[PDB]
Amino acid sequence: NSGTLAVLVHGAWHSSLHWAAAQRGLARRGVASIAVDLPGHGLDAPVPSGYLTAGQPGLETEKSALADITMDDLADAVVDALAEVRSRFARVLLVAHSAGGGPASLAAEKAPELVDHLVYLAAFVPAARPRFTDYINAPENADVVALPIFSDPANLGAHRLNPLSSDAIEVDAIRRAFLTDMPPDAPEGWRHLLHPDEPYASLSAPVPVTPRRWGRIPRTYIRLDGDRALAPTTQNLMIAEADRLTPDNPFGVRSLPGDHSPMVHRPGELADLLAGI
Amino acid sequence: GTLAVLVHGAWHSSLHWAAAQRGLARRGVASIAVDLPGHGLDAPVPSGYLTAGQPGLETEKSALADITMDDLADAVVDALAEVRSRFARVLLVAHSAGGGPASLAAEKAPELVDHLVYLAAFVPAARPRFTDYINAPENADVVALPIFSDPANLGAHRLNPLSSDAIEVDAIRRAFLTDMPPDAPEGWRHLLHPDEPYASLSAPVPVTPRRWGRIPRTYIRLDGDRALAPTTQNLMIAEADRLTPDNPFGVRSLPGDHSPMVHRPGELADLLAGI
Repeated sequence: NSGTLAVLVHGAWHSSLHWAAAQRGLARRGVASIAVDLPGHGLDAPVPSGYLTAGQPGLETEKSALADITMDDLADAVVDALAEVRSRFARVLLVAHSAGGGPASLAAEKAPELVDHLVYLAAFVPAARPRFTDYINAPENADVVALPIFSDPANLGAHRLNPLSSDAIEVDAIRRAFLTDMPPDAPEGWRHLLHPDEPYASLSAPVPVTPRRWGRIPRTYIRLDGDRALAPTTQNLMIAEADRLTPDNPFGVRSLPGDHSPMVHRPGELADLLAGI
Repeated sequence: GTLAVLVHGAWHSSLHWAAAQRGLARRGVASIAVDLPGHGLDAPVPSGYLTAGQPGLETEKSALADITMDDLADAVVDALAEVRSRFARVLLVAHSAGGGPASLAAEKAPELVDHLVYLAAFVPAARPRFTDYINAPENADVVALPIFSDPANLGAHRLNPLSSDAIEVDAIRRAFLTDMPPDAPEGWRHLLHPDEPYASLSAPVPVTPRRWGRIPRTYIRLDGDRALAPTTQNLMIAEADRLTPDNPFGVRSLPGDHSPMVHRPGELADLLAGI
């Protein structure tokens, strides 16, 4: 693991900060790691003009500043990060979580030489269906906790969530979807560490990958069996459908118990898993 | 085989190092960022912090009231102990109030640090409390932070970047992010934490010249700092060097504001990689 680097790509509404504890776990095994902040996430992220204002005026109608972000912009940010570290490490592992699988996969398609192994952590695999919504709305995913995404995401230019809502039922839906295994008396800092706007392209734009570029990279899926945001059945569906398109290079399959956020609630064993890939 | 362990400052978290971490990887320097107790995803919020009008924010006792300076330092030691056998060279980089816990951690376990970097950070060698330097005459020129009154009774030094008073919010911006472009996004406002543990700025940090004082160390002064005066940074350097005449500070510099890992992450990473 002396020359292995894990490039971590966060999921929708999250950022690089959610990987922090898992990065500590990886270092404990001598695995260096960096976390990419996709456009619209991290310290650079915007918020709607009323998101931090009492009453939250205009939140349901204001157009998002992320409306013009394309799927290629998200992938090219991953390509840029992979390109900056390629000459420094012999083995580069691309680790994507949830919606990050789109941009990570397209980056591996654009530049397969920059990626030595793909790791999908309950993430979107665009091999068989190019849009994440193609799986989110599939019958296998009907039993997940329905996220309170704002109506008409195409017009806002983003899939909008409101963890700062005064509606405790609304906030509790986000809580149960992402952080199901959270202790009953846990701190509430996570509420203002999420970003409200996820670019429309992230969940709704097609991600075209081919079996002769993306499909030849060694890859592993990590299924989260207690996932209430993306059903384990949907995760198995993505593994089976993608494998049928690359029969000579099938998915490696690992498994963890618990909710959609093992980097938060199981960072130690997630790092141990990643170091074993 | 070099690992940089990054300790954030007050009201911040590991998140703010992200751009500098990517810059360090460019140069082949691995890095992790520690989240001190009460920061990051572990951070609590007052019950009214996210409520319209923020009721009770001025009086509610903090959940961080019982965190001691030893708790903050022991978290740094625990992080340093996990990576010691995996890297030949461990750089402990502290920013601002992070210098307190990082220095006490280095004093508790000197074999876990090969070099200390103080990035406009508190150096407790000559004065054990950060307020000994914050309230020094050399620091009178900083942008006054709108910290809530009576931090001892609250159990925290409280900041309110979510305040409806634009002047209050702008004072936080002018102190930490003076060089912010004119039309920058607002995300930074909700990525700060309101409560900094009372011990962070007020508790004494005891280090000795034969433990902490023997570790190679560097200070990175920020010349356009409006949160911690550059004069205060030079004073900390000089006063600390008198107590360790055999091991004086290495002194480097960066222009710009108090947040170089936000506004100058490239040159900051070039500096750290060259240490």
